[PDB]
Amino acid sequence: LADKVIINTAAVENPSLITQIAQTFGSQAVVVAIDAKRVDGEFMAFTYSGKKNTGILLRDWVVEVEKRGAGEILLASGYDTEMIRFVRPLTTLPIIASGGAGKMEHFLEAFLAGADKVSINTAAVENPSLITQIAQTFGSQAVVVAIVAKRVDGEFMVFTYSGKKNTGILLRDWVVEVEKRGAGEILLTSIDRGYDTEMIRFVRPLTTLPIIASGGAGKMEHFLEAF
Repeated sequence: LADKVIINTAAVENPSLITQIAQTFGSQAVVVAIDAKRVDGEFMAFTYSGKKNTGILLRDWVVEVEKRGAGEILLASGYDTEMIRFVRPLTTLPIIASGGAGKMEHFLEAFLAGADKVSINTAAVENPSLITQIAQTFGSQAVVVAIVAKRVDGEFMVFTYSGKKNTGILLRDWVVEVEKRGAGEILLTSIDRGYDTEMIRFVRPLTTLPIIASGGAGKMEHFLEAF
């Protein structure tokens, strides 16, 4: 099923959650998403979609999650290259820079700063060639494509712009498409009411790429339906 899961808030309110997944499915199955923003000169970790200050330094949290056994880090703030440069020597784990960029000149800055992968979505659908550009420039493994899907008229449809726009593109075709383009991994998110396991079971046979399940589970109970 899913090869990896991402987590954020649930990891902050219980760091032992990271250890539990990692001891159960391997460290490589744990992706910790970290939202950060400068507060009083230093980078602080933020939870709940960046609305609540954790009171934890980005420096401390990055180090904490690795010792907890995290596999890689999804970092977010044309890229906050200063923050990426800050995080880079603090950990040896793979760093995925959360996108928003839609040009190669911005992608180059992320990898230059220290990122191992980038995560694209909306930019990928309107410009599928971007995937091939990053994959030929930095390798297939450096390209992570985030897909936000939802049930529409009995078919899984792809949604963009933070899940607000219906692209009219089928999830089946887009998954097949992105791997043709040269994507390395897929980050799957459902806008449908935990874990949409039906969607994951749908996407799974359609690709041999690693699938990263986006959730909101707070317990080991729900994190297992993903795998």
